[PDB]
Amino acid sequence: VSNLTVEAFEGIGSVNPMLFYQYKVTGKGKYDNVYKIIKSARYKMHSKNRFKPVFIKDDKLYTLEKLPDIEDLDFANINFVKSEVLSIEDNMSIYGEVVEYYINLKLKKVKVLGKYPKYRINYSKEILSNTLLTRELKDEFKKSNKGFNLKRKFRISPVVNKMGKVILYLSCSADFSTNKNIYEMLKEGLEVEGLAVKSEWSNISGNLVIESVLETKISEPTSLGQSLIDYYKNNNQGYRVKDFTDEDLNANIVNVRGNKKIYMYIPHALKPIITREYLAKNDPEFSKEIEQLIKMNMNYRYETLKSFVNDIGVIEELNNLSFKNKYYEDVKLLGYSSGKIDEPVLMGAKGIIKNKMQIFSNGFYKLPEGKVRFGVLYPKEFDGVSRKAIRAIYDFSKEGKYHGESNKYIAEHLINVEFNPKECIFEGYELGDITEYKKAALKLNNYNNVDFVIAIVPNMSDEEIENSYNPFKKIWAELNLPSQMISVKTAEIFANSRDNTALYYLHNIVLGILGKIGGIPWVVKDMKGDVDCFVGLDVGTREKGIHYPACSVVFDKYGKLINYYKPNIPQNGEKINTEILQEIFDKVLISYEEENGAYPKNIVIHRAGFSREDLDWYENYFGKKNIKFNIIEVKKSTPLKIASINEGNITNPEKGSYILRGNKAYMVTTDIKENLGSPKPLKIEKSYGDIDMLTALSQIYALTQIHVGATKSLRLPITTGYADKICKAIEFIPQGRVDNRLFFL
DNA sequence: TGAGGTAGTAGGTTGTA
DNA sequence: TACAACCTACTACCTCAT
Ligand SMILES: [Mn+2]
Repeated sequence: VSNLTVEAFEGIGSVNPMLFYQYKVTGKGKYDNVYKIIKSARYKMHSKNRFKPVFIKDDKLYTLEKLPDIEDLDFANINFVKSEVLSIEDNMSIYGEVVEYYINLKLKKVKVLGKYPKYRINYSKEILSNTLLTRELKDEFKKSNKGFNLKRKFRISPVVNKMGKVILYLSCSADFSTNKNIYEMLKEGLEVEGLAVKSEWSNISGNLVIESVLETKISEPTSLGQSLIDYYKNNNQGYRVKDFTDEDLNANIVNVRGNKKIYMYIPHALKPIITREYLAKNDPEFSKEIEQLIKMNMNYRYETLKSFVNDIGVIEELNNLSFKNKYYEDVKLLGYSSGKIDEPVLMGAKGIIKNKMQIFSNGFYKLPEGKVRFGVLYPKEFDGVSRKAIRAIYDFSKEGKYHGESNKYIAEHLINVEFNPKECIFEGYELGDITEYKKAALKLNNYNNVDFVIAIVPNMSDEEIENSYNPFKKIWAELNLPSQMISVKTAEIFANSRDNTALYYLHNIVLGILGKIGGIPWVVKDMKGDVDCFVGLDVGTREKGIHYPACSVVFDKYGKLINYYKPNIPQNGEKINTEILQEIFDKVLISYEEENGAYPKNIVIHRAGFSREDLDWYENYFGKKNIKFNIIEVKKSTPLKIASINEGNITNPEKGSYILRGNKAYMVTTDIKENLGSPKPLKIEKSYGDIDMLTALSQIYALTQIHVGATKSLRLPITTGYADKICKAIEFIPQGRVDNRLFFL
């Protein structure tokens, strides 16, 4: 079979315990403690003397070689204390920082094509290689004709163990930069407005974006208080203001919004964050070229890391520190335990389905009792194309026929819909202001003959006249009428095309079409392990000071959605209170008693982004009600990636394979073939439980495979994934009361 | 938004070592 | 205390075959 590994290179040799220098910082300046400026004074001292290292442990600063004791620094003066050999087995993070520093210092001295150093390094974990590595193993600069440049931000993070071995964890991440500035684009007259720009001089954190431009030169005193070049002289930045010439004295001021105030900077400073928005809108053939190189299978970034640690080579400063260029054989050598989870059995109306497409051909497992009466919004210029699209979706859902022709791959009466084209409601709406969208949605929903909305919206692209998607979704979720929507690209795909590449669109339309009205398309025949329900939670933190409240959901040992419940009382901060948990678990016991007449004997509580506190509430609250319970936290977005070795030639891993260490389980849930990227796996953590992670991850993978609004599987499990969707869609959900119909799908 | 995945890029907290 | 993981938002392609 195909085993799995992880982006790790074992350092050949051993890190020996070396002679360091204990430094202490004296509280000279206005700062009371030396803790909050130990990073600041750290990189100041590092900037002092030929870029020599300095490391941070809570009170003792370590340097490897004897720096001369300087006290000329204005806020802080430091003091040498003693010099001794520090033990590696007590100092893990310190010698890890030593190894990352020395591989930085060895990669600085490497040049490619003679003049050009390969890696621009600021002595951190981010090693930006100026020179790419391509598909055909050519380490070549790839620049655009328009000034764009791809680079690949290596992320080292080596850790050392108690014996002395250092393991270099890596992460390829192709980043985006340009040699141009916004002044150079002003020289060819490119429009600077609408540009997410990044100050490489001021390292403030904020979405800096261009405000405007008037005609004042930079050699004139402005609203900052003076001529800004004098403040560049004032900010200990003479080496960057000494350079620019008399034509650059004719630079025109371009101001920038750093999300709290205006900033008046020179345009020779500011460089645009050239996102894929920018690469597409300004040179799209460059984007079509580079998606072979930023969407990247395991073979390609393994080739890159092979080149990377081939370029590191060996370091004699750490006693023959060399790195292997091959991955591991298995993660058992690293500490985890691999394995593959078998696929879940899925059933529909007449029992088992072979694959996730057969449910249209045989029938759905859980239909809601009643009839689903459609109603369609569409653009007024796009009448007949929408007519053919709605005729296609209704013929598919009711009559089992596709563009009139009946076909054996689709069962009849798949959803009990009631849609008569001579009798039902069509409302053409013109693409205009958003209040026209509001009056169109209420002019549909005033008539109580509709149970489901199919709006035809414009595409997610197409900046001119914009989406009617989000105000429609807000109104149809607030009016308690679920809606599945169509971008008009898909409408002419239904009308004009004559092949199955509108039928696949139609498959995901029908799965969403039954998910929105509370039906469940398929379930498991059995969820592994003794279990009666699932509980998924999440909290959201989009910006600073914003804590989205909790959202709960319940499933069963079939995994059908019984209920998703929003708690009523608002929380306090990131970590939630106890009354929210009280009402959530009282209501989840009420809902499971409502749907099965008994209490749960097992409960697997899935969880997104909580800490291990509040667990005593779970302990006493389920000791009073004496159900054995399980709490498993699902970690959504990890920088950790996953590989798969086929006889030394390594590629993407198949879906359903996990790697596990105790309570730490990484698992890839999705299948991605090559030239499309590499699958970004999950991370699974158990805070309290009596179950092994085998049946836990089997539940995890089965609830990846029961996404109820698409033919292909979701990456997240649908407990924490659907709770995460509701925590995204916090204003779509009705507040405080129970519901079955999935709005977000 | 068909629909999910990848990827980027910006931006914040705070948990476990 | 730090700080590496964790979150979050938005686009761009790309393929879906029973
Ligand atoms: Mn949808």
